Formats: sequence, C-alpha cells, structure tokens
Amino acid sequence: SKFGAISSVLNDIFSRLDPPEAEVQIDRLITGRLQSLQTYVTQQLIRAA
Amino acid sequence: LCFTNVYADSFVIRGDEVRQIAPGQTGNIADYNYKLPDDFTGCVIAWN
Repeated sequence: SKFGAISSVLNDIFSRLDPPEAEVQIDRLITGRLQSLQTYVTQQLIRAA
Repeated sequence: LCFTNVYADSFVIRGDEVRQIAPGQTGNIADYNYKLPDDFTGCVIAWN
C-alpha cells in the first residue's frame, strides 16, 4: 500500500526526489507502516487475551 | 528570538541560479561550489 506516497518503495523515493519532499514522503510511509504494525500488535494482544 | 551562535556567508551568483541555494539541492552551485546541509536553519538573502 502506498499510503498516499508516490510509491511504496523507499529506494525509488530516495532516488527520484530531493530531500525537502523526500523526507515528507518517507515520513508518510513510516507513519503508515508504524500504524499497521501497531494494529497488528493490538490485534495480537486481543487474540492473546 | 535569541541565538546561541550566528554565522554569515556571502557570494555572487546568477539570478535564476539562486534557486540552487536551498537545503539538499543538487546542481553546479549546490554540489561543486556551495552546499547547504539538509537540516540547515537560517535565511537565504539575495538581490540584484
């Protein structure tokens, strides 16, 4: 999932974009992936209960 | 504001070439003459 980023691949984003907007795109991707992992852990805690 | 330290740089370049004076930019000036750090904080000033 792109999470609204121009792509889901980190290397391509670091490749075709300059730091000023590359940092924002990577921040979007990291926020999305951290949210997905947090959802996974929350669901795992519920199933562990 | 109040600043812990201050440094001022100066130079002469073209008009449209001032576009290259920004953090993390790429170009002749940005890469081979004068490069700002990606986390630079301050102001860039130019005039005719």
